[PDB]
Amino acid sequence: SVKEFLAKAKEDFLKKWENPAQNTAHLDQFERIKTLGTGSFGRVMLVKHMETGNHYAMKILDKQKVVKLKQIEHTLNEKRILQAVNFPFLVKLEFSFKDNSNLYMVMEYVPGGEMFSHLRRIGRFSEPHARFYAAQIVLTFEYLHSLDLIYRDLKPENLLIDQQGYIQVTDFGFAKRVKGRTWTLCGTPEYLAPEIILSKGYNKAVDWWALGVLIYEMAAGYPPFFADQPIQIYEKIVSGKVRFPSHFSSDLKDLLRNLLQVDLTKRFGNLKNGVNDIKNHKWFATTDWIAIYQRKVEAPFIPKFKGPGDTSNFDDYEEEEIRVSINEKCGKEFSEF
Amino acid sequence: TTYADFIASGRTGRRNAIHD
Ligand SMILES: O=S(=O)(NC[C@@H]1C[C@@H](OCc2ccc(Cl)cc2)CN1)c1cccc2cnccc12
Repeated sequence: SVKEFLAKAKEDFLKKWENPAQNTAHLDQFERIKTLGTGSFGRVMLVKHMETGNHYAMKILDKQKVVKLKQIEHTLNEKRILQAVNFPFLVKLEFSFKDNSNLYMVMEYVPGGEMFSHLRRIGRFSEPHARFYAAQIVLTFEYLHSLDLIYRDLKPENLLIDQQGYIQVTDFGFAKRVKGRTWTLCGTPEYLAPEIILSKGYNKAVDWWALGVLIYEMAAGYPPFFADQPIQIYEKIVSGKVRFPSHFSSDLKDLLRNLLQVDLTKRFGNLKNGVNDIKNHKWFATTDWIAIYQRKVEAPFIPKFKGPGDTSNFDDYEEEEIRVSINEKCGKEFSEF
Repeated sequence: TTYADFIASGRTGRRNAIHD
């Protein structure tokens, strides 16, 4: 039973949420290998844990940059939520700690690369291929939303393909535990629901709108609303006229009209029947929800794996020395990390 | 084509997060 599985998941989550793991490793326990990704106030590196020989992805956030960008609370959210969750399609946090300069979150290394990379290269995914990925997101959001979590940054750049061809969601930087409404303007322009753009209070329905954007992008090869500059993107989103490629199936277009729905009383995911409106839609009729969860479905695409620690499925980024100051920076701000 | 318009756009690379 789903309700029973979700109630026990909540019990597990709540214990960790109320008593977060803290200071479970140290920087000197890892060898830093290569940069896998970069952001505004940090980077993620491939590292090897010397005691086990396991490879991990280490997210290193500069405390001073976090503060400058007013992402303190968001970063505390990210670590507190990530250490508490447990789901097959969420990248697992293994360790966290901090030093004088930086915050560190050490996570499972997912060697197949970002969905983004494969999607751009290949161009688009077939509807069955897209449906396979989409089902995993639907179940992940079912899980997260049940814990009163909104994710708030669904995009192909945050979805990693594992050695079995299944998705792992990463980056909980905008994730938040909220009952009822919140107001922060955040996300990625192409994926923002109209409520967010219009500065209304919003809720978990913004994740379901974002799923619509992801499915469209996977199946079309480009998102439903794009332009050279974000303001032009926002104009397109708030007008809400979506045009579908002629190759989209009838079922696909109907699902997307119900996800990309400006009207919150009509948006799938947000109605009295909840996620079951999505799970029971015609486009998902061939999806065995149980088998997806269990990883028993054969994946449409399996990534090339050259060995442990291989980064061939990732782009190259400029490397920069990790500096640890001899003075503690921003101690009070990150006390609970 | 819409594909052509996308590929010619400045938003085919990794898209950064926005916040207020
Ligand atoms: O950094 S990754 O390579 N891929 C996801 C990121 C997100 C988005 O960039 C924004 C970003 C990047 C780094 C940081 Cl600190 C902030 C924002 C697209 N690249 C990555 C992150 C976390 C865990 C990983 C596990 N295995 C492989 C790659 C991983």
